[PDB]
Amino acid sequence: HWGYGKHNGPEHWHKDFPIAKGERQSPVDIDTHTAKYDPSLKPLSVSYDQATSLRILNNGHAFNVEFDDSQDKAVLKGGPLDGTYRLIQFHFHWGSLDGQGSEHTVDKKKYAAELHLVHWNTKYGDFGKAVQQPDGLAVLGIFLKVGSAKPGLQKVVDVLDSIKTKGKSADFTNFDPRGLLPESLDYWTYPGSLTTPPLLECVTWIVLKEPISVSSEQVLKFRKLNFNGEGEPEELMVDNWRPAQPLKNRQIKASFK
Ligand SMILES: CCCCCCc1ccc(S(N)(=O)=O)cc1
Ligand code: NA
Ligand code: NA
Ligand SMILES: [Zn+2]
Repeated sequence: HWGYGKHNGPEHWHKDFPIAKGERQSPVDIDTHTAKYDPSLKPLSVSYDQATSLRILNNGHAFNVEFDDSQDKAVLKGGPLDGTYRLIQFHFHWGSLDGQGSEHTVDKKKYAAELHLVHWNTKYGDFGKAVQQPDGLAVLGIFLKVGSAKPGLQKVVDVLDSIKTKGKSADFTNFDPRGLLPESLDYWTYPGSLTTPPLLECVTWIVLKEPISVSSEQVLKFRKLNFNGEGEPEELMVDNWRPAQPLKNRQIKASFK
């Protein structure tokens, strides 16, 4: 099956997922000079006060922090979006070294990691129906740079020892995702896709301009996770990012002047 190694990584995905060569694939390089400020874009409305985290799972590709998406608790609205998108999970992509790891790039700059908060459009009723639509998902992307520690990330870091290998999960209740945001909600937006198989073209991407800082020790602990299952040869979970894809017939819009 698919992965991020030389024999199953991004250059191979198109064989089982031909949409990998589609017209609105993600991630992309954000050329800051040619992104055009759109004064009609609204401020992002991030309403996470009632978020109910449930569990953290090593899925063999990253770790997902999962939320209760049965009801309208944590939602994303505004910005480029029409209607209401419910938070279902977040996860990260990161590198083996601080100089790589993000999926989106900014003027070709790679960040050490990238956080994806995944939301589905409530008009479609369930996540599974949302991923059959071109406006089914909204992913809020946040870059991570290495510097000072992010206090709101430490609870995530300190559970990773308990989900080292593929298929392991742990309770992860009462986690507040507001602690992962930067100060500013200024963003770029464009239409794209999931960045892993099945690579479905359902995503309104909202990528925040301002990175969050995390410490070297925090990202080092991400890199101690394993892609493999328990009892299998150890393969460190690093470099679980897809490179930038062709922009094709798309424009990236900026929320800020
Ligand atoms: C038919 C089931 C599809 C599950 C898709 C799960 C998924 C969610 C978000 C992302 S990402 N990295 O674009 O945020 C990738 C994959
Ligand atoms: Na442009
Ligand atoms: Na419920
Ligand atoms: Zn992702």
